[PDB]
Amino acid sequence: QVQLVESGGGLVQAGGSLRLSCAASGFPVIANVMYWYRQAPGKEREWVAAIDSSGEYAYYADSVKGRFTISRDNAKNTVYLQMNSLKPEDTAVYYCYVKVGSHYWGQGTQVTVSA
Amino acid sequence: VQLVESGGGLVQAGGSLRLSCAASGFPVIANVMYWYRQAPGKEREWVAAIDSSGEYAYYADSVKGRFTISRDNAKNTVYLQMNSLKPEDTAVYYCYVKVGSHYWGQGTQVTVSA
Amino acid sequence: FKSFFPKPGTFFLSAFVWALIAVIFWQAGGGDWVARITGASGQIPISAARFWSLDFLIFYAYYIVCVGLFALFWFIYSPHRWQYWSILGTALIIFVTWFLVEVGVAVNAWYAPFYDLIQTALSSPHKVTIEQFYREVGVFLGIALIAVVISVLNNFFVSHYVFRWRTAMNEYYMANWQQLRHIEGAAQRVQEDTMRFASTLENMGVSFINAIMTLIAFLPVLVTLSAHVPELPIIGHIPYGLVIAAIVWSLMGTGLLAVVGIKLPGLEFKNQRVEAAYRKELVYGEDDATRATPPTVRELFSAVRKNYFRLYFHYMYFNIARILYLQVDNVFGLFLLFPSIVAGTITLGLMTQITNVFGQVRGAFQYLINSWTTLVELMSIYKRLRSFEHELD
Amino acid sequence: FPKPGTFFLSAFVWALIAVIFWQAGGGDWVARITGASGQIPISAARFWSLDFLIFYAYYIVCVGLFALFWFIYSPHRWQYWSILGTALIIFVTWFLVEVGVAVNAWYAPFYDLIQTALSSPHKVTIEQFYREVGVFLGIALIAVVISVLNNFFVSHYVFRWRTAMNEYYMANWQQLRHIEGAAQRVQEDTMRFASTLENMGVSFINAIMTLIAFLPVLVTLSAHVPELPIIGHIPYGLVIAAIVWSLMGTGLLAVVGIKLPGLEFKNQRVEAAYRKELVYGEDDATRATPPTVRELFSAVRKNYFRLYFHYMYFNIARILYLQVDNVFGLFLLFPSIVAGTITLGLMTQITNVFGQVRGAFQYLINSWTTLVELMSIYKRLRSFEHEL
Repeated sequence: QVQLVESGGGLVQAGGSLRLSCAASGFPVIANVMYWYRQAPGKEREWVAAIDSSGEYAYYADSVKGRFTISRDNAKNTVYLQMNSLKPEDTAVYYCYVKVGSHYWGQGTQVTVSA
Repeated sequence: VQLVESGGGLVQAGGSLRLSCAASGFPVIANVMYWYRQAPGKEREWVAAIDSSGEYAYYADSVKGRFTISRDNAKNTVYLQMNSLKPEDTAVYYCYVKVGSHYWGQGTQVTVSA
Repeated sequence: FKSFFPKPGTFFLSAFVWALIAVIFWQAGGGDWVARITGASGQIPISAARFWSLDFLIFYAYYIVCVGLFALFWFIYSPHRWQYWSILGTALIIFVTWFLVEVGVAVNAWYAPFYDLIQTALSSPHKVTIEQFYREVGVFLGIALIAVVISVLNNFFVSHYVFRWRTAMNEYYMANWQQLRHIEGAAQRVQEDTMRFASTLENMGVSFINAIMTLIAFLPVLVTLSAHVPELPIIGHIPYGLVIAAIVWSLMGTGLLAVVGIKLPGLEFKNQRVEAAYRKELVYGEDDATRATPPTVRELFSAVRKNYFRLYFHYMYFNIARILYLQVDNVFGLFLLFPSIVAGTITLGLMTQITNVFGQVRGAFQYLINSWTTLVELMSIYKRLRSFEHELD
Repeated sequence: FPKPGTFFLSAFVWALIAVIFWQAGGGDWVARITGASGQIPISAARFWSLDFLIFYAYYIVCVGLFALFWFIYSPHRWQYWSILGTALIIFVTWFLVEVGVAVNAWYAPFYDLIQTALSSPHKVTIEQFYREVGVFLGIALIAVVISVLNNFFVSHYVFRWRTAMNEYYMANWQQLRHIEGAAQRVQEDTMRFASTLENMGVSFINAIMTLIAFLPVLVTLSAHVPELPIIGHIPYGLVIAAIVWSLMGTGLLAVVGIKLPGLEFKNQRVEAAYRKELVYGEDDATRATPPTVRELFSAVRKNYFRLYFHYMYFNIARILYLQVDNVFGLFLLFPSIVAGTITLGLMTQITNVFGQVRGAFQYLINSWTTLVELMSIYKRLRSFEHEL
């Protein structure tokens, strides 16, 4: 039902900023908590951020606290992730997750960062 | 210590095989020899362990009662006789010792086809 | 109270006022000026080097200064014989209780990197060398050893302090023995009830202070750990859900146990009273040779039997409640974390730290209820002492 | 208790005979003729089915034979509370031990699932986490029920003991009134003796049962721990190291604390002397002279200070042992963690087994808290009854 399309491709230089989107289509997601995960090359998926329904409360992974900023817009049914100065470690594929009855994983987006 | 393992090959399902870990460097008589395996596209797993004397053998909870590990401390080798091979028992098998530092051996590709 | 402490009604209230003033000056807008002018940073370690770091040293100096000011005021206001055991000794006991609470906090904080390392080691064989596992233990033995020493000294001081209380009472009671000899039971109030009252009251004060300090110390830890738990089971997302759920569960368990256990102290007192009546009749029959007739003792023991059976019946309901609470526990700290485990928001270290925080808070509440168990005995001893001293006054 | 000296010895002989027969061809023969297999589940459904049902029937039959023999040998008024009641208490203690064993066994799949879930996000659905809890509660409820009943029966049992001798002491009140302090020995010491002896017997039996139950569990878990940290490979190293550590801690505590009961007894002696002098000074004028009370309280001071000094050494030993034992279980498993021979579930199960075995060894030391009181109460009762 709900399909997540993620814009904001990568291929950006190190120490920059980038905005990621999770445009959701289908069943409304106004009353759900949206997660942002990342998968490193040849590693397991990692939690990056989580956002509540109202958008007031945002939770961040212990390794990206104070650098990533997750916000929500319940008018286009979207969740945005703003990324401040990026280390080369943040070279992964970013996924968007939301549970509406069943799990919903969006298509990954390359965020390749070169030092 | 350089662990040279030569027991690899292609074996059909429900067969038997023997793997060796012929050492060449420092004599390993007072060491516990370990046998690990790495599944295709997975993490390394413990398979077996054998004491200094070929008396106390420890097996993984998934290969207990099928694999049999023994020692031959006249040629400085540890042998793993593996039978009743399920199709899931395909991996690359490694032999491990600890003599000052960790010593790993080149793996042998054990392949089973259902 | 008057024999050991200075004027107690004023003493305890002034102590609480001074404690509140000192806390408001420290844990508020002005408790960081000393660190600002000293350079205490704030990045305290996780090993046993915390307890002599600049922040902890600054706090120790502040506590010493505040206790010195309070002691000076109470020494000049009304000098007392045991003013170096009731004022300074109690301050030392409170400080050592706080120090043990902080040692527990340090161990709880150490549980996170240790179990993160354990998870990393179990992730892939021979990814973590065994040396990295020794150093972590080398850290824990740094902390626990301190808890081995101070606590041993604490039990040494407390006991001595307690005994001084008895002396302070005893040297008073035997100072008025001639005017207080005629009262029945005087040979036991001076000997047994003195130590019983002193020990029980001191232990209860320590228990209450320890529970308050444990809650105060482990609320911020739970608040900062709740940033990694963005979803509670069933109910969904709740702001500060972890700490709210922990507080609600703890107070709900304590309140349930209290509600099912309000009649237990009454039944305990009733059976004590009937057994005391049995003993009194036996004492009369000791020499009267006609009092403890078979009918009288039979009736008294029937009363004792039924008054014990009522308590044995009510304690069954109390046991149902307590055991159900203690068995639903130990899988509740993990129950709150199940969605985080599934979604991979917390690691093994954070999960173990949260479970340890829950367990330590629960243990504090259980020790408090253990004190409430003997609350009845302490109240009986205090009423006996008050009645004993009443005629002399 | 019909003829307690013969009664307890006969009970121990019968228990040993029954254990020997069950842990032999008879135990397997009952299953063979019944149709039972060693496929004991991990949920609460193991507390029935033929594997446990045959043992329940065997315990019932053996206790019935013992009770019949003791009912025909020498009838006693409280034969349905001392023979059958004690058997029920022992059986319930064993049942609680087995509930603890079931929970310890459940710790392995649960933490294996936890490790699997933490390995990769959203690899394990949350439903699989509820069912596991749905298993534990199934066990826990039983431990919630039986224990509540146990604390009931025990209590009543204890009171029956008080009734029994209270039906005897007060039956000889005319020839036993002259003894000093008979009121206390009939009213006060009766509950204390009964409750303390019953609690100590239950604790001792519980410790023995915990050890017997958790030695095989720790032996079967030692196949995944092939190498101890420093000493290297030792056959059955895990169970040997656990036993040695537990008994070494118990021996250290019971060696540093040999003089503690003596100092405690001296404390009661001097306190009793103080109270006796106060009693003599109660209805008198020449007694409780300030020199006399000063000397008596100086003696009390010294005898309490000596105990406060020795308890410092004992407390050093106890606290250090507890702090080290908080991590000794993981220290023994460090090489297995590094080499990846055990999982999270096996590690947690081994730690739980270590904790329960430590408690089993600790019951003996913890009984010494009131062993002095129980011995004093029994001495008082024996002197009280002897003069009759």
